[PDB]
Amino acid sequence: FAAAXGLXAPQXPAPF
Repeated sequence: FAAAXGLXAPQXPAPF
């Protein structure tokens, strides 16, 4: 899960 969180996180802006 740690890896999952870390790799996803920088893409949270993609619709904003």
